[PDB]
Amino acid sequence: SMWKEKVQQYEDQIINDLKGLLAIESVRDDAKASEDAPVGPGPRKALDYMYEIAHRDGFTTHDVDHIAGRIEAGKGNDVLGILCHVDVVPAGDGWDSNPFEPVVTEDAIIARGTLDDKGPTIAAYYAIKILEDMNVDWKKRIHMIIGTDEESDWKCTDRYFKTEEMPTLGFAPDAEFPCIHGEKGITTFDLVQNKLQDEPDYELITFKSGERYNMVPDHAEARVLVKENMTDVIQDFEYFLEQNHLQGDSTVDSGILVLTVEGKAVHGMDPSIGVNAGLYLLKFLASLNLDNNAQAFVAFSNRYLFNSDFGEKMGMKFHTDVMGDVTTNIGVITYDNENAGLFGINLRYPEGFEFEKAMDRFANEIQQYGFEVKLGKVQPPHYVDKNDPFVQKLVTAYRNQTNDMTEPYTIGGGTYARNLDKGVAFGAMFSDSEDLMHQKNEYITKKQLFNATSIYLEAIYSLCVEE
Ligand SMILES: [Mn+2]
Ligand SMILES: [Mn+2]
Repeated sequence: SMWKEKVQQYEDQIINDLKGLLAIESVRDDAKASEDAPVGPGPRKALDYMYEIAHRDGFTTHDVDHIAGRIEAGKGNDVLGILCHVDVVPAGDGWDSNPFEPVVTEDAIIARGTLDDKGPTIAAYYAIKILEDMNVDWKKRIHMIIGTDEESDWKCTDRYFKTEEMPTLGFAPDAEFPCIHGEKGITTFDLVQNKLQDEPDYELITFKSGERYNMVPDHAEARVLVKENMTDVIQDFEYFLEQNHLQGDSTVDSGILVLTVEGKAVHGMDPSIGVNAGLYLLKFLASLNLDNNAQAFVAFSNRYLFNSDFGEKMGMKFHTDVMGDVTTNIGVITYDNENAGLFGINLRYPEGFEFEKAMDRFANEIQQYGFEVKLGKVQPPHYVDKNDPFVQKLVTAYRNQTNDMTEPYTIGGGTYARNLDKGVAFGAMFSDSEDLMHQKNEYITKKQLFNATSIYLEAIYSLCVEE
């Protein structure tokens, strides 16, 4: 097609710009937070990188407290917004490359953020640039909005939308294709414990596993104080690993037993296709004679969290043909002698699920075990009529170059789209490709990247040039 050929003509520029942006470790770090770096050095630097190539290419930019900003492209009354985030999730062990040193092979590019969300953003970016290079007659302005905190708390767009212009129409290239006109409600809360003797066979000293609500933990570590004979615990733990097909290991160190479990990290919108390292370790600890609190902590996990991806053990198993299942992820698990423990849960649900009702019932159920709920942000399900001219306008672009007649459907990602009333999430991913978002060895294919660019090219054209 006219568009695919055009794009190929930029294949090398796109790869270079992407590389640059992949090379920036824009993972949030609150220990370096500053007014200059609200969420740390990384995200800040990634934002400015977008300002650079922008400037390089002649586009005007506008920043907002170094937490988010826009790029201006078009000319006219209306403004098509395109919401990209440039922050990224941390990367764990087991990588076959440096997560933040992009590798580029014949077929793909390897690096954290290739798939979500650096790959798309830029693909989006070159759509504008290409048009502009064509000296087109813009009939609408284009605001590429870049956020730096979307993967965590929404500090980026929350601020951006207090003072800045709200686009008249917009999409986020940061879920799936071929359109995503709806998204489950996203939520996060904590299950916190309470304190409460006689020198048990084992005392749990600490437990850490998992860092982000929106990721399945692939690492878990427990520090255990053994009382008398511990060769049993080792042999047992090593059998536990084998039986469950896990990686991990054990070291006694300063007279203390360090139990470690590797798992498989996966996006939190779906934990069932991953292996929660934290939950398994706790499943294992359940077989020991432990101090009362550790025992209560472990029991809780096994009663409510373990092997319960769809909130089943929480009396929250619920489903809809339209927006799907309720999913519950345990992204954060911590415990210590003084304060522990804590379960951080990422629960998502379809329109119709009564969160508060559910959440409030569970809160009373849980009292007796000495636990309590601590709600975090709660953002409601987001729906845009598949048929809205906007959506059909984007889909047409997908269908013309893909010919996949599939209907726009509704995932549970948690994109930027719901920032706009008719906000939608438009692509990135082809049914064609491996969804390694939030996983190790994350990569994007040249094919996808380029074919995405091309579709973004025709769509943004159809939509801002052609009247
Ligand atoms: Mn994303
Ligand atoms: Mn993400």
